[PDB]
Amino acid sequence: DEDETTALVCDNGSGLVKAGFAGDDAPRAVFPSIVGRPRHQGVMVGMGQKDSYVGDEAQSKRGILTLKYPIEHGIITNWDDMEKIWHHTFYNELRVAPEEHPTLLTEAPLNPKANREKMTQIMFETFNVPAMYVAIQAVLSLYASGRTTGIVLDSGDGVTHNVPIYEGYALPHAIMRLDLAGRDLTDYLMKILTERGYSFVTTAEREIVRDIKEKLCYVALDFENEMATAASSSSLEKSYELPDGQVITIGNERFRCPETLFQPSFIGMESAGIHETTYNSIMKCDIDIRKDLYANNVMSGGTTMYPGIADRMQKEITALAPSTMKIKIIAPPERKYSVWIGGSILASLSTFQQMWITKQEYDEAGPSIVHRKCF
Amino acid sequence: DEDETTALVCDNGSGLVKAGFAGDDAPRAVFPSIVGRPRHQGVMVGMGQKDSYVGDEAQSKRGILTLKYPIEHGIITNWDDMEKIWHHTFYNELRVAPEEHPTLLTEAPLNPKANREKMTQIMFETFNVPAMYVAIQAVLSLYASGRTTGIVLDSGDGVTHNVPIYEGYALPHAIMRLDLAGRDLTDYLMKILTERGYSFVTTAEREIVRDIKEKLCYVALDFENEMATAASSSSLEKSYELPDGQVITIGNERFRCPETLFQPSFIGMESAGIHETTYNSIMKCDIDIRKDLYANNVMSGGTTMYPGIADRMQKEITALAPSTMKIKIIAPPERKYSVWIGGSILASLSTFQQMWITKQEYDEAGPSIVHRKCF
Amino acid sequence: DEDETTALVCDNGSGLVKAGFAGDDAPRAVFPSIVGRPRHQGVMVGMGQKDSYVGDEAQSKRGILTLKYPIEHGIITNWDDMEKIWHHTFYNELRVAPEEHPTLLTEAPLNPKANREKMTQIMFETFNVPAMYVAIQAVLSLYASGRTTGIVLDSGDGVTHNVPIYEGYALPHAIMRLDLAGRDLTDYLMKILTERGYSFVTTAEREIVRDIKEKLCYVALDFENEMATAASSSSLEKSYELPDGQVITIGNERFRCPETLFQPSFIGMESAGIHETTYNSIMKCDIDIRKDLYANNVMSGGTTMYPGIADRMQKEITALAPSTMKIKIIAPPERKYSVWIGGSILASLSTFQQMWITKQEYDEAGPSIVHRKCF
Amino acid sequence: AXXPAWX
Ligand SMILES: Nc1ncnc2c1ncn2[C@@H]1O[C@H](COP(=O)(O)OP(=O)(O)O)[C@@H](O)[C@H]1O
Ligand SMILES: Nc1ncnc2c1ncn2[C@@H]1O[C@H](COP(=O)(O)OP(=O)(O)O)[C@@H](O)[C@H]1O
Ligand SMILES: Nc1ncnc2c1ncn2[C@@H]1O[C@H](COP(=O)(O)OP(=O)(O)O)[C@@H](O)[C@H]1O
Ligand SMILES: [Mg+2]
Ligand SMILES: [Mg+2]
Ligand SMILES: [Mg+2]
Repeated sequence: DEDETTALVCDNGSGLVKAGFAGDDAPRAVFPSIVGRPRHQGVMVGMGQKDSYVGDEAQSKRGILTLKYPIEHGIITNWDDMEKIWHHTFYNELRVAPEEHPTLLTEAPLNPKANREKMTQIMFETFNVPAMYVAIQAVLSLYASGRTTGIVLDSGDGVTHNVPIYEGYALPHAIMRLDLAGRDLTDYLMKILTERGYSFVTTAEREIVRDIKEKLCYVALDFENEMATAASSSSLEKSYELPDGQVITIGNERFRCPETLFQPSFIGMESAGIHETTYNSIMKCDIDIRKDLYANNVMSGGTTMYPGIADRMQKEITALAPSTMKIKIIAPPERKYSVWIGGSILASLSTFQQMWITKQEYDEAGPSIVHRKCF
Repeated sequence: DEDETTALVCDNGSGLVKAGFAGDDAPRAVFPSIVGRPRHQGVMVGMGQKDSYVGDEAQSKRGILTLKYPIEHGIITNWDDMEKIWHHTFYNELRVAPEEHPTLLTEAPLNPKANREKMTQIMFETFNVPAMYVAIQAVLSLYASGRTTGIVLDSGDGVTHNVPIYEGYALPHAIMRLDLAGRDLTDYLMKILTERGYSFVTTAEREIVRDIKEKLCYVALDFENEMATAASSSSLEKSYELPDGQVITIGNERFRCPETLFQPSFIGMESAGIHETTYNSIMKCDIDIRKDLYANNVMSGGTTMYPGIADRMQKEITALAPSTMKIKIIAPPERKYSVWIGGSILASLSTFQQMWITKQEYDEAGPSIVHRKCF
Repeated sequence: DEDETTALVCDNGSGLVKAGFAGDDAPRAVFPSIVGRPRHQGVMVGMGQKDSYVGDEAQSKRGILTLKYPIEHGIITNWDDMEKIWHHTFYNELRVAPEEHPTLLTEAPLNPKANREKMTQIMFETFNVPAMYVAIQAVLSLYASGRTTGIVLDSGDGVTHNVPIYEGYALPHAIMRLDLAGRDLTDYLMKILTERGYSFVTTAEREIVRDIKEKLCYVALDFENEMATAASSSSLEKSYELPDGQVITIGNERFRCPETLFQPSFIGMESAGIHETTYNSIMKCDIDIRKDLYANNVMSGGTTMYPGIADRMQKEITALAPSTMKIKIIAPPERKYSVWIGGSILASLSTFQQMWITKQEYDEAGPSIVHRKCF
Repeated sequence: AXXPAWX
């Protein structure tokens, strides 16, 4: 097993569990944050066929399951299913006892504090961790950059952040939160695939559409001329073989899916877009911070592996920011993992080991200790 | 280090520390007399991030600090912060031990005597200087001129002086003090910049406005025709690029800022102006002194590097003084430093080395020794 | 209609239009200063459905509109939308022709002068008013008090003032301006409601949060013991039924919202607070003014109908002011309207009818006439 | 008295 007391870094954003140990390059366990459950009856007698499938096994059996994400927009909705996800995380995937390891959880800013509080209650009461710490996810995404100055966009499966930090000091009044992320892009892609002719409605078919979004989507630097480019010829069409047979061929849907991220009116969501929430987070900072946020604009979570989103990102922030400013969009190709990687850095720091919310301090101050020790 | 017992000449007027050694051309250390302090929380763990930034480092980090001047109108208000300023002065900037060097401090006339007395108590009790001497700042500004006859205007960041001296003898009944100086001009410029459209309210933005005042202001020899000159055309407008982006364009504010110095009604301060306090200091002197004060009207501190203030100064004192008098405004371009330079002259004089308030005379007579040895 | 030439008193602070006639108790028209605009497509053919909704109609349709305030921190940002607001003000709500009536506009001190100048240009060029006059809003708030001596705090939706006046003479060097007001409190309440669990992000949901702030907030005389009082029991919790269904229950957010007004660090704004800007405005006045400002401390605009803000206000100014001073916070329950009411007094004065900026004097001196006739 | 800074 693990012969030491190495800290656990568990990172469930809203749609993908990535967990592992501190002082480590990559997360050891990366699996979908789903719990599946059979929706019709078992007939082969003597089969096993447990009435819950968590993680990657659920996508192995998703044709006979109703898949259900226990965490939506960064908020944990099903608590017993999230306990299934954590139980599978420690005991099956990462294959370790939580009693021996301090654990580092992550969440978004501007979240309900009962998420953080009940997450601490489940970590100490159910899994009996010795220490525990919730961490703001974009902050850790700046720990992976090796920077102490920068504004961080990450955009996981349920939430996007823009946390600005200058010289180690965060600017929590200048913080942002938009609930437009990759599951919303998956749903919008599923809608416009219904526009082309392909009907995906099941949760398993939603997982197929999510795969189409990951394999086969880019961001379109200039959306109008890319739109007319797809309207002119079929040079942007691309085929995807569905599981078990039929192939599909998608055109302008390839780049209309993450244009919703730059233009949230497509999914009917009144917002300013990703590029304007970055600029508005920078303009909420003080005057002497802003060029150090322009040159350090870290873009480091999931849903940013769309090809060209750093080009669209710089190309649009440059249009908002004044001239003679140096707009550098940092898009480090190890992102989708850098919230975990910065979790690994922070949990492996030696200054940090008196910042763990420990037991006998949880037992002393109840579950509200998180609002005086964590942030 | 320093292989001798050279005297320290430390000169904090109210807004800029300029310190160094005696027998020296220029002050070795010139830095802002500010102490900064973080106003929101530290988030990057393992950073250092001390909870006090003194001097130039505070302007390096002023976007996340609340800057605070420990000395206001020549009066030290925060004593622990002034001890931070002195501690940084000797041990970080000038990088020397105060135990080895007699120190020469400066202050204004007509100051509270607890400023001078507590400054002596902090120099002997805290820094353990062997000798110490407070000095009237405009007197030293006449030591830099190489003159022993003249009336001295200096106008630092918090106070302006007009000390008249004839044949080595000061006229302390004819002395003056106005509390209108460059920080008041910075605040008034910040107000009329709010009149044009640019809102500066933070202490860091106050430091930006102070920079606009230094780079981009002159004094307007004839204020009414300069005022109508700016009202006629845009030939007096000038642009200033703010830190991190946006450029501004100032017009009549370029010369309405130091017209407050010649006309204190703009900042709502009942006074006679700079040009009339000089003439009133001369008329308080005796009849046989005045033409030697007219021809030796030294104008030698900070806030006098406005272009044309010697032209406005001579042009207005000539209108007050009788005809067939020779009005010579001495404006030696080494001013903003000549209070320090005359401190260097006075501390390097050989007649002066029995005028130091020494320890074992401080210990004998308490801290009130300054009111029998200094002046 | 109106059979006379009664002057119009239009008062848009930044968030609420209150307009009417001079010589009148209450404003005739009070409606939100919003202009709404449909953000998705019209489908019922033959509907009307104009592509702009101004005023109260916009809050009748805010579920399908993006509401937008044309005036932010007392500065008019959208000029065509403010012309929609004025056009709706005269022709729909107040239902009168501007050609027949002199109009009295209000703004804050320390505003951009292009706001005042373009407001005069829009009043004469577009609406063809015979006369026009901009007025400092807290001054008019002292006209409603029946006093000619006092310091005035008002705190509308975008700006707070502290204009001190003694014996009819204002002290414009002792004037103040803080850009912390009720829309900032609405945004901060919306943030800490996201902390409890309720997500409000749309402009219509911002209007719901503003309603929660108006119905269900007080100021907490002692913030620490009120904070621990809410932490002890649920006797401070109070429920609010949202539009269309779900009820919410707010606790310490009920008094943490206007504590930002007394402590601007909550919204990350470096300032001294309301209680210290009053005391600093009094200390900038002369020595023989101050007890007549202490006994006449008028507190008379919007965002002052928090219960107990006069108790917190007196309780904190008494701690700043010296003892044996009589601190009287005047909080006349007709405030939120007293800027309009004092506008009605001033426009109905007989001495005032040669102080109107009239046309043929606008046409003679351009739009800069406001900076010689108004103030 | 006075001032700020002065008494
Ligand atoms: N290569 C890719 N291109 C585009 N989107 C991706 C890619 N890989 C993952 N995603 C999207 O990113 C989201 C997961 O991002 P991540 O931050 O790892 O999730 P979590 O928020 O659970 O940590 C999923 O919605 C997925 O659809
Ligand atoms: N070139 C310049 N033009 C106008 N004002 C200046 C210039 N340089 C410095 N000042 C002003 O002079 C003041 C500092 O003068 P100085 O006498 O050095 O201050 P101190 O009183 O700290 O000695 C500051 O307020 C600064 O704004
Ligand atoms: N009863 C109340 N309690 C607290 N705040 C209020 C109340 N009524 C109005 N407000 C706030 O006052 C602001 C409007 O005040 P007012 O002076 O009318 O604004 P304006 O600047 O538009 O004149 C709005 O932000 C509103 O939220
Ligand atoms: Mg993530
Ligand atoms: Mg000086
Ligand atoms: Mg108002």
